Amino acid sequence: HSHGLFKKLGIPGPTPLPFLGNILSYHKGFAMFDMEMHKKYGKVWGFYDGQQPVLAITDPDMIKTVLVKEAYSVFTNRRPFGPVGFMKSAISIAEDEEWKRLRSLLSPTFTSGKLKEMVPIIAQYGDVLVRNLRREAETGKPVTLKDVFGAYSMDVITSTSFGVNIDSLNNPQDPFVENTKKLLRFDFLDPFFLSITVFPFLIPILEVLNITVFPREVTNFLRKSVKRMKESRLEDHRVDFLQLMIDSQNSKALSDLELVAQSIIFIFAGYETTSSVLSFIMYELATHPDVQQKLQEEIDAVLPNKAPPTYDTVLQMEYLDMVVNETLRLFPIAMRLERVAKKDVEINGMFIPKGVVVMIPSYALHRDPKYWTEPEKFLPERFSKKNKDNIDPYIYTPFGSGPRNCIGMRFALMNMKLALIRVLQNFSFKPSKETQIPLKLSLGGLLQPEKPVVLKVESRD
Amino acid sequence: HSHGLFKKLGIPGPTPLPFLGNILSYHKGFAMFDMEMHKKYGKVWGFYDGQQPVLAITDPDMIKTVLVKEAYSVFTNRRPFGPVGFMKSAISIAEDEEWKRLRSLLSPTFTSGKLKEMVPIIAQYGDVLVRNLRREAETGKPVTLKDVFGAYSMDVITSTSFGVNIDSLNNPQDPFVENTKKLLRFDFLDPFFLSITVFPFLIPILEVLNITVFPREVTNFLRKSVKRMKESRLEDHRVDFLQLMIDSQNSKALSDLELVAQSIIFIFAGYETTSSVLSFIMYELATHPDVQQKLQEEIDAVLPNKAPPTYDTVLQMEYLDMVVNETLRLFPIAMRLERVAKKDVEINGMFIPKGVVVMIPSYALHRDPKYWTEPEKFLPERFSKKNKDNIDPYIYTPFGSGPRNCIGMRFALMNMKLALIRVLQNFSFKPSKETQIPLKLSLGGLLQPEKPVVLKVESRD
Ligand code: HEM
Ligand code: HEM
Ligand SMILES: CC(C)C[C@H]1C(=O)N2CCC[C@H]2[C@]2(O)O[C@](NC(=O)[C@@H]3C=C4c5cccc6[nH]c(Br)c(c56)C[C@H]4N(C)C3)(C(C)C)C(=O)N12
Ligand SMILES: CC(C)C[C@H]1C(=O)N2CCC[C@H]2[C@]2(O)O[C@](NC(=O)[C@@H]3C=C4c5cccc6[nH]c(Br)c(c56)C[C@H]4N(C)C3)(C(C)C)C(=O)N12
Repeated sequence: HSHGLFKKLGIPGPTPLPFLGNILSYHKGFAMFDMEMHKKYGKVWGFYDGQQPVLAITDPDMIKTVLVKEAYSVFTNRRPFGPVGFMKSAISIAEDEEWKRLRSLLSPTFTSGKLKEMVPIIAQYGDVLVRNLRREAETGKPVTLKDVFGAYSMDVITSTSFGVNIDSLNNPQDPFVENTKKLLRFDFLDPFFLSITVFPFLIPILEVLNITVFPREVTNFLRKSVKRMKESRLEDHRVDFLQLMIDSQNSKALSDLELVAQSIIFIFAGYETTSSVLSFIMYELATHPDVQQKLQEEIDAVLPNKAPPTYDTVLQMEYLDMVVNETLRLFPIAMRLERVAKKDVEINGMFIPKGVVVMIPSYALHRDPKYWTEPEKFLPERFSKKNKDNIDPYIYTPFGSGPRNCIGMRFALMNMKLALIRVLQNFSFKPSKETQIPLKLSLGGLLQPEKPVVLKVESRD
Repeated sequence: HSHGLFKKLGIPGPTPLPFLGNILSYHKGFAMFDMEMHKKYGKVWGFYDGQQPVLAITDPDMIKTVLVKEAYSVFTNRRPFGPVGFMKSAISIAEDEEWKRLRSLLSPTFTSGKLKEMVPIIAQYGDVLVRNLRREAETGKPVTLKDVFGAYSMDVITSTSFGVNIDSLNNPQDPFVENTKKLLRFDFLDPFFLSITVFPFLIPILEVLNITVFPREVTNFLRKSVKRMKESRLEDHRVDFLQLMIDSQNSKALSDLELVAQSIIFIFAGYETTSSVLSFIMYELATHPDVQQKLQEEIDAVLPNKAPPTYDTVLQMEYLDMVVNETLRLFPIAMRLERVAKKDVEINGMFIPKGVVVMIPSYALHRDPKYWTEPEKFLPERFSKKNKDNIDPYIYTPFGSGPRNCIGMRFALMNMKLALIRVLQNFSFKPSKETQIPLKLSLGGLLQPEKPVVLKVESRD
């Protein structure tokens, strides 16, 4: 009955099927689906994830109304996502007043003073990463980036969050390593999540039985592990997220269960994200020696003879920033952004009923010919001081936008840049024979390459 | 995963869809679906009602193996049908040893001695039907057959079962009339039954909450009504099903709840069936004056000057029997017959795994060009002594076949014939302007005409 909504409002889209709505259209993944629909329906289309109506918008003004203008009043929350348990209190899952409160309590965590203080910790692991990478370089076997960057992502996360200093790559069997690395982003296209989309009525049944998409084993270890590194350990001032969160309950307020839910979500949100992007960047660099050479030239020029990177020097590297940005354009890992209309609204011309998920298809927008010349091409120059004025911040949205944008944006940029600097100071990266060209994306619900990125690593003396 | 079954066995059929299986193919009803599939897959095809695999067979030998040969050992039961409650003990729904026991206890009910004893009761209402029909005839407004035959069906059922003598047509507000006539055959194509097919896992949930497809209001009235006409009434020897059922517990055995479940199922099975067929017969007769004239000539010849029909005279009317049979050929109301394989089996060449519903598509078989010359044509002669040897009893199956065939077959034939005799002794039937020609069947899950049959009635003096 909800399947006549877009018909009633006179909005075009793919004709839904009883029960399934439009989900069979996901056979080629989210990105493709969004590309095809944009191409054939233009600026706005409507579709159904089961019985849930989703309105895709592509108009920059419209997008700002949703993400910025009407955030607090109408578009405050993401779609509710499944059986969730105690993780319901995680910032990214929280709603309305719960969210606003957690956002407030957690903002001061990601400030530049706190961030500049985090530099010497996250640098210590630029060194470890080099060390590991060279061990593969002088033995000379084509490297798997996700493995080495994955290892790197975790090391910085553990240490910056809790202070659990561990070489995850060489310690694969470490109890903290086994738990955390299980925490991977959800494929909303897998069988179980498709079942939840078609039968959302089953969610409360799952919630009552303490079933939750976050593996109970993982969340338990940490649940009572954080308990040790507060009461058994830190009960006596260190530089990490946990402290910044401990002292914050020490004046609002923050319960014990909430605090762990945030610690978990910083990993789940932070871990695969940082390493997928760092892996995509290297791919482009390896397939574009000119851009790599030039980046290495900017790095040696700024930090001569392998000087260590600092907060101020990172911000000073223009081409570095251009390369990170162009990569995010091609591979914005979120693919889509989403808000639910709490109430009925009329955004710039069109009426949107309560409960409709309004979706911004970031990937299709990033690769749109009507905003981007040769948008399949990797062209850092797009982002140079001269060109980067012709870039709409609501067409280009790798970190979302508005009050509910990526909270860890600054931290993530900084982290990746530091990783990239140390690595490029010591090594060059070249295509192996197993390297797939062009790169192919997983037809799954995740923006990742269909085969893992394998690259040849060579020292620079 | 069950959707690769027919692929694995190398059996052809329509490719199923995730979850839905093949149910969208029912958009034109059961009969059409079965016709199309036969035409395009030949002798055997496989399809999925949701996740339930159904094997259609059309080979007469094969059909006899299922319906007759392997009934007791392998093909004992129909598919389980939904939330059912106390009606689980109704003969037509019962399984294995429960069924075999009820079949036994109820066989002696439908014998010809009992049946010949039922004649004077069921005749009393041939008279009532004439009386009502004439009231419409001399006022001269085109009659709706279902209404008058419906009324007739019930009158004979109530009286033959319980002894509740009521002119249902002129007593539409009678408390026994309002209850019973709500009891109509299930449309397995309506929304609720489609939901149960796609989510059969919900059935036990429904059963626990005492939800049941037989309306609780209806089943309750009778439940405690039968209680009155046993203890308050018959506790003191009459000719009816109830008695035949009362004395049978008076020697195996029969519980109180069972007895009512059978009383209900004789109505639900008997009521719409008798009147749908009686309505289809009149349609053919009205659209074929030659056949009507001839039938009336056989009736006057056997029962001169309006003599009342008897058991022996009914059996004596060949053309009558030919007309009833030809109509059932065109409109076998069951459309399909079904058995579930209790275990794995290998019927004459092909292997059939446990749980597969094996289905005989009676309607398509009745209208098959390879067994029937001009099978769309209404040609009683098909069934004359000379031709009726060329008729396979497993191609032609209006009352099913084997140990689980229609238990009320003899009673139903007799009842319809008596109705037809009295009616044709007094009246002729002619097409109105609202009469649709040719007749169109409901695209629903029931074999009924898309518009109700309206015919002009005229006295014969
Ligand atoms: C390349 C790396 C990263 C990318 C591309 C990324 C991207 C995004 C995007 C697109 C959103 C959606 C915001 C919206 O709805 O508009 C988001 C939200 C979020 N990100 Fe990130 N992110 C990254 C790294 C991180 C890290 C390292 C953290 C934690 C330290 C983090 C924590 C979050 C949180 C908590 C939210 C939800 C904020 C809220 O709803 O209140 N992210 N991110
Ligand atoms: C024109 C009228 C009727 C037709 C065409 C008809 C047809 C059928 C058919 C095709 C079956 C399926 C048997 C099988 O699976 O092979 C059946 C079963 C049955 N019929 Fe009828 N029927 C009619 C009237 C009646 C009446 C009047 C009664 C009750 C007095 C009745 C009671 C039953 C019962 C109880 C079964 C199930 C037997 C069992 O499973 O043990 N039917 N009928
Ligand atoms: C999933 C939550 C718990 C994690 C949170 C987070 O903390 N992240 C930070 C970096 C990445 C980001 C996140 O994973 O990615 C985010 N979003 C998602 O993962 C979106 C959420 C979806 C979803 C949730 C529940 C039921 C569903 N049925 C279907 Br079909 C989908 C779906 C599609 C799916 N879309 C397209 C992606 C944003 C960037 C938009 C998100 O909210 N993330
Ligand atoms: C339904 C039961 C309780 C009544 C019993 C009966 O007592 N009848 C006597 C005369 C008619 C006959 C009956 O109604 O008709 C019978 N059969 C049916 O009504 C069949 C049963 C079906 C069914 C049951 C449960 C779930 C389902 N999902 C789907 Br898709 C279907 C379905 C299709 C449907 N088919 C094709 C018809 C026979 C003649 C075959 C039957 O068993 N009847």
